[PDB]
Amino acid sequence: TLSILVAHDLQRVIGFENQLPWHLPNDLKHVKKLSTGHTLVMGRKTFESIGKPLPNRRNVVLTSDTSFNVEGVDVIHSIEDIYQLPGHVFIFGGQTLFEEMIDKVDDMYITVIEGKFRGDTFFPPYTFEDWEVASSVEGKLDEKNTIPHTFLHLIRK
Ligand SMILES: NC(=O)c1ccc[n+]([C@@H]2O[C@H](COP(=O)([O-])OP(=O)(O)OC[C@H]3O[C@@H](n4cnc5c(N)ncnc54)[C@H](OP(=O)(O)O)[C@@H]3O)[C@@H](O)[C@H]2O)c1
Ligand SMILES: COc1cc2nc(-c3nccs3)n(-c3ccc4c(N)nc(N)nc4c3)c2cc1OC
Repeated sequence: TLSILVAHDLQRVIGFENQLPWHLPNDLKHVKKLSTGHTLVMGRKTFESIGKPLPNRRNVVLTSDTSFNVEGVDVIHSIEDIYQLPGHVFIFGGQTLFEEMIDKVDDMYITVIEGKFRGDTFFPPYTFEDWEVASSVEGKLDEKNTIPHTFLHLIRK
C-alpha cells in the first residue's frame, strides 16, 4: 500500500519556515502509531527539519544530493524509486513530495487542523468527489492539545 500522511489546516497550510505551524502532540502520536514497523518517504527539507531518523520505522529520504549518506536513513534519488520499496509505504512530506504523489497514492491519512495558521507551504487541493471517507474521528482536546483537529482516512474512489 502507498499512503499519504499529512496534517493540514483549514486552508491546507502544512508548514512555515521548515517547521509545523502548530504544536499538537496528539498528531505526532497518531503518525507514530500508523507508521511503526512501516516505511516513511520524505523530501530532504522535511528530513533536515526533523533532524534525525525516526526509530522503529524505515526512513527513506528523497534528494538529488549524491553525497547524502546518513546513518539510519536510506536514500533515493527518483520518484520512481518509491514504487520499488516493499511493504506499507507512507509519503511523509513535505509540499513537493505531496504535490508529486497525491495523484499516485491509494489513500490518505489526514489530520485536519481546524484553525487558520500562517504558512509558506501547502497541501495540494483535493475534492471529496475523488475520495471516500473511510473514517472521520474528532481529536480529543486537553491541556497539551488545545487546537481542534479531525483524523480523516480517505480512500481514492
Ligand atoms: N504538516 C505536515 O503534514 C508536514 C509534513 C512534512 C513536512 N511539512 C512541511 O513541509 C515543508 C517542506 O516542504 P518542501 O516542499 O519545502 O520540502 P520537502 O518536500 O520536504 O523536500 C524538498 C526536497 O526534496 C527533494 N526532492 C523532492 N522531489 C524530488 C525528486 N523528484 N527527485 C530528487 N529530489 C527530490 C529535493 O531535495 P534536494 O534539494 O536535496 O535535491 C527537494 O529540494 C516544511 O515547512 C515542513 O514543515 C509538513
Ligand atoms: C520526534 O517526533 C516527531 C517529530 C516530528 N517533526 C515533524 C515535522 N513535520 C514538519 C516539520 S518537522 N513531524 C511530522 C512529520 C510528518 C508528518 C506528516 N506527514 N503527517 C502528520 N500528520 N504529521 C507529521 C509530523 C514529526 C513526527 C514525529 O513523530 C512521529
